[PDB]
Amino acid sequence: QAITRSIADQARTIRIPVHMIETINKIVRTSRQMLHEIGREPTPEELAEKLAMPLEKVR
DNA sequence: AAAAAAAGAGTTGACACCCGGGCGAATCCCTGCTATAATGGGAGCTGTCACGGATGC
Repeated sequence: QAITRSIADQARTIRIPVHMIETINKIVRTSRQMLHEIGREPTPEELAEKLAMPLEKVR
């Protein structure tokens, strides 16, 4: 926890909250999984319904 | 020879409105807490000299 909580604050070079970075990681993971087990590339339209988030937020 | 008014000023009410300041509500950032066992690290030159200087017995 100490190594992961501090790596996302100083190494990023810009102020990025923890929830933002965790959402980015989850989105990247789900996008990679969908691109690997669904088709050629996951579109941002279906990423909102897959994660149950608004389109303006995922965009 | 005389003698009053469209403008020119001056206001007086009458809206049209346009950001400001609150009331909300909806939502960001921080911080800590997770209980099987985790126990010393990965590049990098190394195919230029030559000078001019800094350590050692």
